Amino acid sequence: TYMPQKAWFEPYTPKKFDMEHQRISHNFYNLETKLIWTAFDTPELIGILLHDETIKGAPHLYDAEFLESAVHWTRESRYWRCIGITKPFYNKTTLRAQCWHDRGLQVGTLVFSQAMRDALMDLERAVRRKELGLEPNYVWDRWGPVGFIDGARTDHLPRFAHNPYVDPDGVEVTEVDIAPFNTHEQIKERYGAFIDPDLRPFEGVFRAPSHGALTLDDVPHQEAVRLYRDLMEKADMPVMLGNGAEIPPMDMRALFHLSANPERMKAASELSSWREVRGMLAPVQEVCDEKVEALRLMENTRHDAARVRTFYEEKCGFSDFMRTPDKVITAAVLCYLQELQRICTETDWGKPLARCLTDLERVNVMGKDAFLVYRHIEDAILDKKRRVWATRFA
Amino acid sequence: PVVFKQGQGMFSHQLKRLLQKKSIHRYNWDPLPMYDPRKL
Amino acid sequence: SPQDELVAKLSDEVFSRGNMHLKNVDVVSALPEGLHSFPEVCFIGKPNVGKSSIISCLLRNPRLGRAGRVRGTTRLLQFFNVGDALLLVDTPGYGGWKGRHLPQSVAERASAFAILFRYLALRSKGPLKRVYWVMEATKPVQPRDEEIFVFLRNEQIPFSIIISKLDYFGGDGAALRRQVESIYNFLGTEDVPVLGVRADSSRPERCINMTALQHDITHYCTTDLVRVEDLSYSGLKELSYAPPTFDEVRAVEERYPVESFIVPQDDNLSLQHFVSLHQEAKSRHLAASPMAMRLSTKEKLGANLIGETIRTINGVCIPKSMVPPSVVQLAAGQAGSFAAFAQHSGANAYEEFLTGDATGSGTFLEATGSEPREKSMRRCALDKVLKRYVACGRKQRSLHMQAEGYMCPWLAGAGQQARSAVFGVTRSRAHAGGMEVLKGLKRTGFGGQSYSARTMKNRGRSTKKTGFWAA
Amino acid sequence: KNSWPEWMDNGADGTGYGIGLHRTHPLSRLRGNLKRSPSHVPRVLGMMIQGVWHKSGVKLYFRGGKPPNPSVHPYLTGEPCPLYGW
Amino acid sequence: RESRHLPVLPMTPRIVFEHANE
Amino acid sequence: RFNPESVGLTRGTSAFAWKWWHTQQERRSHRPPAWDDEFAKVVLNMNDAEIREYLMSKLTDVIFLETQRDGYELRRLDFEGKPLTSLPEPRIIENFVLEEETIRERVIYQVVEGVFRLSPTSADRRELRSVANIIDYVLTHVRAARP
Amino acid sequence: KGGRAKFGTRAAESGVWNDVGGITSRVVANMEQNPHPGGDDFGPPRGPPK
Amino acid sequence: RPHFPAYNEDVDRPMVVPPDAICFNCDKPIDAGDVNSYVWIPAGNATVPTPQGYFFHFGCFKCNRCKYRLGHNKFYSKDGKAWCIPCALGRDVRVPTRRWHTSYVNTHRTGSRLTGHFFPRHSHQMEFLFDPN
Ligand SMILES: Nc1nc2c(ncn2[C@@H]2O[C@H](COP(=O)(O)OP(=O)(O)OP(=O)(O)O)[C@@H](O)[C@H]2O)c(=O)[nH]1
Ligand SMILES: [Mg+2]
Ligand SMILES: [Mg+2]
Ligand SMILES: [Zn+2]
Ligand SMILES: [Zn+2]
Repeated sequence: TYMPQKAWFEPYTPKKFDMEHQRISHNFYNLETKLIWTAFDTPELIGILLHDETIKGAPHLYDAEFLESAVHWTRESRYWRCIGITKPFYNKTTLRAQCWHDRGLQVGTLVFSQAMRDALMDLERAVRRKELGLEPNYVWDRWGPVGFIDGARTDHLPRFAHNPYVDPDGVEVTEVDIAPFNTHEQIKERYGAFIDPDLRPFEGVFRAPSHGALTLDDVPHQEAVRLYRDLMEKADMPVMLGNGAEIPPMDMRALFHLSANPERMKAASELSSWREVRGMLAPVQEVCDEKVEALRLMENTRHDAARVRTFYEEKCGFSDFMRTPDKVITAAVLCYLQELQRICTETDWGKPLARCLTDLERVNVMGKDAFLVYRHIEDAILDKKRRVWATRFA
Repeated sequence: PVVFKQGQGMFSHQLKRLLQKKSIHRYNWDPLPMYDPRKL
Repeated sequence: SPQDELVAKLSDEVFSRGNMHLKNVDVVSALPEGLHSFPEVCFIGKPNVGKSSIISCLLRNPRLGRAGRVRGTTRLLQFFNVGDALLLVDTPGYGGWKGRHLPQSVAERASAFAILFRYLALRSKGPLKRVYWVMEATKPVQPRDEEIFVFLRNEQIPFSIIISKLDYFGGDGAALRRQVESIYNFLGTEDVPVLGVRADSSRPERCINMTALQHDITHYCTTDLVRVEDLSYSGLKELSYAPPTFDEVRAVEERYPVESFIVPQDDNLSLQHFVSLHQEAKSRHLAASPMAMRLSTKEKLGANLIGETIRTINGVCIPKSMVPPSVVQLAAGQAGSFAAFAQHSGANAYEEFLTGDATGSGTFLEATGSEPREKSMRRCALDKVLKRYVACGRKQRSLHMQAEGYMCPWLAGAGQQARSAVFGVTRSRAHAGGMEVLKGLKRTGFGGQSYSARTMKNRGRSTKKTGFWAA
Repeated sequence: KNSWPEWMDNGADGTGYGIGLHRTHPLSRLRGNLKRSPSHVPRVLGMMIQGVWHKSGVKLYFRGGKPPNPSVHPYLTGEPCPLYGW
Repeated sequence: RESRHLPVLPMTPRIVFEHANE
Repeated sequence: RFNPESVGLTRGTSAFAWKWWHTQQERRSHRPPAWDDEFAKVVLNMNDAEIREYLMSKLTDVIFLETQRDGYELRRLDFEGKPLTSLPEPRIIENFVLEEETIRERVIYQVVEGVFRLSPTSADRRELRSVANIIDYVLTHVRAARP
Repeated sequence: KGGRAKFGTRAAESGVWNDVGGITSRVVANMEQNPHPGGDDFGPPRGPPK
Repeated sequence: RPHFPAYNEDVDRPMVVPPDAICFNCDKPIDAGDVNSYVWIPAGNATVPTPQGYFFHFGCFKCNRCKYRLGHNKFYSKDGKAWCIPCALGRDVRVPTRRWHTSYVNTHRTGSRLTGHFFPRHSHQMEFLFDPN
């Protein structure tokens, strides 16, 4: 079997500083470097990073300035990744994307490598195909975290002259052709369509109610699901007797709000129709759905990386997070950052809720009913997973 | 690492005479790692 | 446990004193029997399963137990004396040796297997205390493993199983359970002891379940002891065994000839399929070769082409055409054997005389001329000096025999006295056998000559007293 | 370990850039691999006479001909880098 | 580590040797 | 016969080699802002050994409730009358490892935020897969909380 | 000994008799084929700090 | 000792470079006789495509799937493309220790010259000579 020998543990203690400049330099170095490396390698784990640093004693993480820096570094990290940069930092003082050679060909031209030149060759080939009108086959759109999305092949940059890239349409690119494209804005105005993601389809994803693969069978209150089915049958609409039925998330939100506290369930069961059952919950549900969704999107993403993967899959409809392309991944991460910014800014209660890390403090800052609903939902998820584990064991 | 053999070339002819030089000598005393004197 | 704690402290005390390489054995006569008669433990198995690696890890020296990726690193019995009280026997791998391009491969491999199986069959009663069948981690059962089990169940030798390459499972208890389940299905016994252990003499931390093996081999080496005083370190060092008798050593060499140990290059074809492919290909060659049709069926019997019978381990017969002449010269070259004695004293006096008479000029013909000038005496004198003192060419000498037994085999000078010299005892009449237990032979010996053959240096013709040409 | 940086042993570049005996100024803060101890004389003589064979298939410090004189090399002034030349 | 970026092989002496061979 | 010191390292090893083959700032107390001053006073005034016993008993009860809700009985059941044991076994609790992510996150959310009011980082959540590691983590935390 | 007595199987027409004139360095530069042989820290930082 | 003829006689069926000639991995035209940069593999067959032997570029005689050299200088035609035996049999991609993106092969059928069609081709061609008619 596998057995670890021993693991060390370090106590969480906030760093003390005698003067202000020391604290400024420390927070800059530590937090900025960690955030940039995260946004470069795996920008999804920014929430885990923020949670860990707040646990270690970083108070100013959930501020508007830090969140703006985070989204800016995420956008620039996507830009660098599309350029073909491997390491975000050339030195501890300056970034790698801000290195200009002097006394050479140009004094402000970014210092390019052969890998960056080949990536610009790919970009220019895609742009020339787009201009000719035929289907532009950008090679790195099928590139993901685990590797290529569909092709089990292996590719590596820079490509040599013995095994170069072949184009069935005959479009050719050359370093002599890319030579004028040397500055950041000049290459952005040309290859913007391939470096920038698309965040439009996600504008209403994080603000919409969702459940972690929860269905009517996994509802903890059999009486609640049966009374919901009886109301839907009293209404002139057909019902599905099978456990795997498609129920709307807005309706399942009210179902969980009912099943959380039994008083409201008994008060709503005597009503005539599910229409009235949702109407009587509408006033209290509006002031709690936003809060419970915010709490869920922060908790399920600040604890473990696998939970972040599952959350992103469930909310974006992705089949596999290792198979989905990196552009839409970056788009979803940026939209999640914008959602966190909205929660922190537009709502005054969001910043203390984000700073709170324990159940006691989250109950103190959150409505008791909303916390009960959220705990019931997450406990239903945990019960489903535990039943799956029991079926595995048996 | 670097091995020494006969040669029969000019490099070996030079080494046979250069390796006879007496290197600078200095009597270094035994260190005191356990009983640090200037610590007392 | 009372006995388990005592054997544990004993194994630690013996192994902590160091070890060395005692003697390599290639012929059945040159065995450690004598002043070096320790209780032995052997490790047999297919090539490249970790036999020498386990030995080197038990001996705590990577360079002592030679191990390598290429098969055929060990081609003879390597006796390792641990703490001057036990012997660990490293055996050659039974199977195809790939990548080893040593000359006389067939003869060297046949000699390697001959000494292996004849040693196991002979000294199974002692001092070979335990046999350990080393098998690979995930390698399935092969016909070579079948040949090993058939040999063991016919000789009735108890053996333990050691599953090496334990790192291949990577902590998969389920795969290990299915591996031992496949072993129990092939063996047919649930009670057979199996110990899984890997061996890395380079780094001690990589080893797992390795300290339990030295405790196990000490357990089987001390099971002959009866008293607790014998269980002590002094009692184990005093434990020694007697040499085999002529009757039992002759029987095992007759049933297991050197020519029978011919294995295929691969490890998938059994001996039956290997000998059938020889028969099929030889029959086609005879029916296709024109000069083969020029011979008669009686001449083919003389040329052992169309055709006592040599039986292998499995019991299948091998034709004489399958045995190459290099193996025949090997068996006749092995000192202290019947074949070497038959070559010296004449295998067939009537047949060899007529053969030599026909191949030469004649039995009574001298200084004949077939149907220049002869070599001068000054040349023959110079040629004799260059042969004797430069080329070191010498003449053969005679072989000696016991006179008291050669004159009359049924007297007391020959041995095999059925009488009981000791009077007043009741246990001597029950205790019998070719090999018995004698206490203290390592320090007392038989009396006079105690070492076996090929033990001392500069013996016989290789004396350093008078030089080479004097012999 | 060694006092001199590890790029003098194996340069940071894949080609082996920055291999050889580097002399430093007495008042400088950088440290080089030119040492005259009885233990360092073997490797110094090796670099001067035999050279250094790189796994890429080229001799970095001394291919052949006139051997370099590390006692008269200009003093070391920095370290290599992948972005710029030096 | 886990890095989401373009496939980039480090400049290895073996790679330099292969390029020189070509 | 048995001359390891005379023979070389290629022919034998000595007892010595055989034996040695096997052988060879300022601190400031910080309390987590999760719990209250009275709770910190109680948990730092009770004891150290008693706090370890408290950890052990509470974690035992929590994981036993969890495993009995799951259905894997950790109680010793005799085969004469099919009864249940009196109390959980501390040795079995210590030997009980938390390999399943679901059960481990459930028990840590139940006992760590319940009666300890602590919150581990990502690496600590990764490492806290054993009851021994949980005990070590909470012990380090209460030691840091101590004045 | 094969072929010649002093030279053995080493034929005069094949190769050089003694290929060690003076000293020879058995070491080969960058024999490990590491991606970054400049040291533990050199040039760009590798991985996030702490 | 070699047991194969030299200077294979093509009087029965001449093997000449066609005027139009494309590649198998590339389907692009090649040089006819001015440069031997192509690889000719003749077998005396009009079987499509590229009768009396197909053609390959030196650089492109490699496998088309894994883009690697050939093991024993033997390629596998797969729906118009040339694959390697490990690629055709379905085994995993094995990176060779030697040259990667080019294989050991001679130019202008020099490597495939010692085997193929020789003189005489058929049996009825010898009796044409030994008969007076
Ligand atoms: N991973 C692993 N490799 C092993 C283990 N044991 C042996 N090997 C490897 O297998 C090779 C064969 O080891 P040997 O000790 O020569 O096996 P052998 O049975 O003595 O070989 P022969 O003398 O030819 O019969 C060695 O070079 C080791 O590298 C093991 O326990 N685990
Ligand atoms: Mg061996
Ligand atoms: Mg030179
Ligand atoms: Zn081509
Ligand atoms: Zn292929």
